[PDB]
Amino acid sequence: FRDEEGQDVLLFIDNIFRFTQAGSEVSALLGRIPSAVGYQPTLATDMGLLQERITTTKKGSVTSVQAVYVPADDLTDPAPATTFAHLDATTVLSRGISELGIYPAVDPLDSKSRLLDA
Amino acid sequence: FRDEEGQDVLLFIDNIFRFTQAGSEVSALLGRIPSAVGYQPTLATDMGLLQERITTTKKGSVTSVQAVYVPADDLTDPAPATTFAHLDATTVLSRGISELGIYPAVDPLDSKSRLLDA
Amino acid sequence: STPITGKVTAVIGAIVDVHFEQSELPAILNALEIKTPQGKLVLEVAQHLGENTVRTIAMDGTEGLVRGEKVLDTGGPISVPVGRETLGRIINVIGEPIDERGPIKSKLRKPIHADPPSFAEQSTSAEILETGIKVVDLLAPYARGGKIGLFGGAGVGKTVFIQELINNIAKAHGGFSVFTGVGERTREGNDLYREMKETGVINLEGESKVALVFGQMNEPPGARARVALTGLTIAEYFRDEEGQDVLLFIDNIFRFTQAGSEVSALLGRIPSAVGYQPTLATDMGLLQERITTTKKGSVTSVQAVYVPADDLTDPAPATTFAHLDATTVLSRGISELGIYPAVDPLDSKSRLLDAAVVGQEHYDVASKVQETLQTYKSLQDIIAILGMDELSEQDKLTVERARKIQRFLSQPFAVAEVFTGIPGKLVRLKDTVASFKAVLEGKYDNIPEHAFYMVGGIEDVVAKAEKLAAEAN
Amino acid sequence: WFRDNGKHALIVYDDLSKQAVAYRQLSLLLRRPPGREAYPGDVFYLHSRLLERAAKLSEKEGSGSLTALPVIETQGGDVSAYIP
Amino acid sequence: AMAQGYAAEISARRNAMDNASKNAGDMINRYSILYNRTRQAVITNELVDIITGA
Repeated sequence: FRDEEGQDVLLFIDNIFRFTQAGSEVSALLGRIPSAVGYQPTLATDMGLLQERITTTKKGSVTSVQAVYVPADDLTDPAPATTFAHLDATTVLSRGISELGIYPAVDPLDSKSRLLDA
Repeated sequence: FRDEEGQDVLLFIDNIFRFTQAGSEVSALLGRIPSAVGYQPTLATDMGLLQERITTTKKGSVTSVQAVYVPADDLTDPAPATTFAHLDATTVLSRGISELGIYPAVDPLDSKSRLLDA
Repeated sequence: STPITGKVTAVIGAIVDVHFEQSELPAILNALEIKTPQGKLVLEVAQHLGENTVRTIAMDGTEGLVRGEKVLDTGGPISVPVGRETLGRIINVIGEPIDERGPIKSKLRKPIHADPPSFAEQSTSAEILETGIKVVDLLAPYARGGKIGLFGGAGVGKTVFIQELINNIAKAHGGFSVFTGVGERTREGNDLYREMKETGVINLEGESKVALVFGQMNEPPGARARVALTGLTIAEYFRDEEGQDVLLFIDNIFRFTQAGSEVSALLGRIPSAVGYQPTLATDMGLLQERITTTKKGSVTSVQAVYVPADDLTDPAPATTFAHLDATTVLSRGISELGIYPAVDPLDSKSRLLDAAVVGQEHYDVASKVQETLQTYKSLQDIIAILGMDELSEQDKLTVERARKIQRFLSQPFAVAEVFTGIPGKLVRLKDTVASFKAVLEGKYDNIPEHAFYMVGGIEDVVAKAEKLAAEAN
Repeated sequence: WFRDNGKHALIVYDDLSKQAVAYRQLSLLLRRPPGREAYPGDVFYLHSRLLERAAKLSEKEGSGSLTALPVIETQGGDVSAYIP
Repeated sequence: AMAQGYAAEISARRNAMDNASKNAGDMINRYSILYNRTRQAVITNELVDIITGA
């Protein structure tokens, strides 16, 4: 849609972590030595390929909003941490303020964006 | 004694954790992939085989005062965690109560039994 | 004779596999050699894999290697040129002078892999070694043949302590120290060499008192695990053939342990506790057992120890703790604000500080000094709050006396002559204990506190007080 | 020997923690599965078989005795670690 | 009377704060030991798991 039609599309992915989880799912049976805390050794390269296939070109624009599930609400897990480098305006949602009643649940501090400047 | 004699038997052991420990001992040289924290893969199955033969057994009855050693005072160790499910009346004997000087050092907040119903 | 030759079969990272012929395989830990255009790539045999193939670890960068290249067996382990000619030269793990001041003219050539002296040859008496530094040889004295652990940091004069120790040991008995820069940063190394030349310890035209062996941090793993052995061989030769009380300085024993763990992973051994080699204790004992006192002479090691994550429980720090005797925790700017040595006497401890070794009087004075300092530190809080009034007369006396002792811990350094202006003094341990007990008795309270600052012997305290009086009135 | 010859003996096992460390090194050099803190499962069996060889004998054997004094270095002042 | 009560209350508060200080210090020591043990145990866990991966 972006290239041939020259149109601005809205790529709405959900739970992109599931792709890397599926990769680690068959990594062991493929005959690959597991990486740290049981992920595939090649997660960074494949997920980088997938993410850099998501970009705004000079032929058209794509607006991507994808949700990233953090395993056991840990931001230091390799998958979400490595995804962080691929996202312009990260909007991290925090559990604590969610049980505090603020159901929008966007963390006022940790959620940061590149577009915020004078 | 329960079957041929038809008597109420009162089986006593000193430590059932040693059984699983010896199973882990023989498992490594037996040629099986190690399980969690270096236990035998056939932990639950073998322990259930051992502890299911001990049962009330319509023609007769048995009481068995089991005894378990927790490794490094870890209640989450796989062997104690697995043997929890096959016991109705339990007694944890927490150490903190022991250094508090209250002997027996049983923790009243974790003893727990099925018979405690109105 | 016919040289032992073979062909390279595989280079996997730093690990190099070489196939030999029948009845030609050397023993492990032996040195191998290939002709590369750059220089000499040397391989230490680690394991025999059967079929006349040996697994070796490279001491230098293995780049541009081709299967089927010729190799030659030296015959034994890596042999370092050893002798009095090493003093003043920069030598590496393979025994090649990287000082480019000509070849090494040492007549002897000893392998780096040797055995510790047998039980009979071990000295049966715990001996004391004078350090020159007053606070060091009074409150945390060094063991003759000990395993002193320097718990310092950055900007604490860790080096200047080292040169002062080298100068003091050279003057005192026979000291020809050997500095082993395991994992040298090659910038600090160049600065250290320049400081050696400036301080006069290294005399290019004259005679030097220290040999600078170090493998830089950019070297492949294993060389960083063998530079310590090379330096230890040098020190052992200087001890077993000259009877001197040699010193040995380790850049970071933690780096040696990290290299040892690194080597084991490359071979294929399972890391034991925390990414650590299964032979951590064995390697530590092998390194630290040859550094010991014998019937002929003694060798004392001063190693700098880094504590990972500030965790005293980490396996490598504990394994090093197995062999320390005494320790020196250089104060991170605590005593550096003021006292130049900055050794933090309330943290640096020693196992030999007992009446059976240092004498009853030495134990007494050291104990009184440390307890006075502890009480003064405990009262410092209320001193900061109110001042000097809230303290009782004996509390005030103890506080003032402990302040005098803290000022008197300082000592001018013979390697700091060029630094500010002050003539360093080799205060003997007997003079140190006499001076400190004289201050302890309490007959020198009228002398001001600054008459102990940057001062050695107690007669120097008296002289400084006299000159203060002369310049006053 | 003394215990079975009717005499009484004192034996001090200084630093059996380093004994366990050496056994761990031997086991992992033998490609044995690591356990809790990578100690092989037979660390308990080692100390067990080692210590139980010291007890008082009855009168019929000769009433000999063997007293064992193991030394274990707890690291951090904790007696709740695996080897301790 | 109110001045004396003020002084006594402040003194008791100072003593209570000192007691809480030493109790917090003991708690700090124990939990530092526990944290070091926990980190060592967990890192052993991932190392042994990755070893079993081979």
